[PDB]
Amino acid sequence: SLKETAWSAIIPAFDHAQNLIKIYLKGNAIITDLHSEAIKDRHWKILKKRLNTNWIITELTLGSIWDSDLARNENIYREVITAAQGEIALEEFLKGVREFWTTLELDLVNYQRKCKLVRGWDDLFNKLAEHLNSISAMKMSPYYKVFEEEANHWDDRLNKVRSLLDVWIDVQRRWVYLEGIFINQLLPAESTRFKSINSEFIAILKKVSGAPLILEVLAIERIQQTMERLSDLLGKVQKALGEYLERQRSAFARFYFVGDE
Amino acid sequence: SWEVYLEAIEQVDNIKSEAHVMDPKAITKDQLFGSLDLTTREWTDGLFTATLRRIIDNVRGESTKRHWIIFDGDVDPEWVENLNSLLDDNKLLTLPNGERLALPNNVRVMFEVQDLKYATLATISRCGMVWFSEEILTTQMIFQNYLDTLSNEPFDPQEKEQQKRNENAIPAGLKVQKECAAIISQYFEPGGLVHKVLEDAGQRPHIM
Amino acid sequence: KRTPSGETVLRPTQLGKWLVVFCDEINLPSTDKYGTQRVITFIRQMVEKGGFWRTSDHTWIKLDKIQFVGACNPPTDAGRVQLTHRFLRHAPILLV
Repeated sequence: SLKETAWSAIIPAFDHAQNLIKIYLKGNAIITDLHSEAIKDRHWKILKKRLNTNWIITELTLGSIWDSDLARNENIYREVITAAQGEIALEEFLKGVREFWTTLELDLVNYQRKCKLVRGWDDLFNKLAEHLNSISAMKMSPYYKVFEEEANHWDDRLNKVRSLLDVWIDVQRRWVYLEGIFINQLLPAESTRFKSINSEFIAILKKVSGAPLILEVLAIERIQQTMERLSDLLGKVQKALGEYLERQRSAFARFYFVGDE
Repeated sequence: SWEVYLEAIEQVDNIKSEAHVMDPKAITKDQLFGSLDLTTREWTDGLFTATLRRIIDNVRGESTKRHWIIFDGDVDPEWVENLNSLLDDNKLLTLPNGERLALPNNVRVMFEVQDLKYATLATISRCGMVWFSEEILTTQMIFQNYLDTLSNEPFDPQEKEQQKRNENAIPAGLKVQKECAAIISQYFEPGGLVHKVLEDAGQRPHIM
Repeated sequence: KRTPSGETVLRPTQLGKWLVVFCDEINLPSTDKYGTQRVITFIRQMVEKGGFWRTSDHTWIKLDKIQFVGACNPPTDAGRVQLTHRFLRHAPILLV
């Protein structure tokens, strides 16, 4: 009857049967291993071929498995049991990267009724560095093959996010400083070059406030270019203001006795 | 002391005294003076900076009374160097947000401390100082204050409540307190038992 | 719980019960560079002054039915800090 029990079903001359049972008992280790969340379709497929068997997974009883010599073939079962257990350690890793990033919304904070900025920087980087590394290190695993297509997607996706954030924290910093200043009548030339930045920055920033999903903003029309474009500009502006203070100062030495703010 | 001087000077010039006491280190330095948000650059006040400002902005008649902002606790240069230019001669707290709040004439900043082991000449110099030696308060003045509270103050919060409404319109508890005040009163008097007992205890060793 | 007076008090969520905060190695809390065990000046504050300051909105909180009990090893043992005198003043001691 036991032989007759299918898979979702089972749960972990005289001397002939005596020993036969003796073996099944020994083997049993396998049946439990061969029943864990680790064993997927692929594994059963693998088991059908490495043992040259002509059976369909869909319907499988202990008899199916006990048919092949559990004792004589534990070896090939074991290889697989191990492979499967190995693969889920990775699969489970991907579950973490998957779950964390797929839903993650940028931590925004209000900025005096103008917009809202991105907070949580270093928190993002540590994760980007943890996952990134492990994604790399998980590429020298006897199991990497399987998942190696996703690994390559996250590796790209996540680097793009690391690059996106870097040029960002800069734009924001540079902006939060220069913003409070823009005197406009004093340095028109830059005041105007800043108005424009402050414009597409606020603009951009609203869209972020729309769908704050980091992976979603990452998909904004060439934002990596745009943010890099804005950072560059704010840089040429920041330098601009420095030289003006260097003149204001060299025009009234006593100004050297006061700070830039 | 300041409690007695505070409630008494309010009854001489007929002006409301008001003590704002805090433990300068029961909270962190940033919670005490305030800080700056590291993204929006917004300045948020500390408990001290807030209470000062509350006064400066006479929104609730602060101007009609004398204030005493008290730090009841340990002193170190770290939590004080943010108070120096307000205690020197410029009466000006200058926060990082650069707002710099002014010290009204109607305000006084005190400290109640046990020791100065970590204060510097620089942190003491710009401060008036009164020293209260344990010897002030006699063991006797303590016994006496005790015997008077026991015979005038009921243990029961319900009785003081039932004694106050009555005044504004001796429970059995207090009557028993008063009677005992009387039975033990003698062991407290000079050269007495409690006294003789205490003196001995103190000359013995204790775990703490 | 904001009281009628207009004052807010901290109290046990449990109806009709005093929370007892038993602190097992009370003398272990490390001091800062200036000999101050903050948890201890904090606890003195609650016991002596009646409460503490909420540093989020700057409101004085008056405990209702909350008390503390402490236990520890004598200060002679390694790691034990001699409790400030301002504290021990409110702390009756029983040696066991």
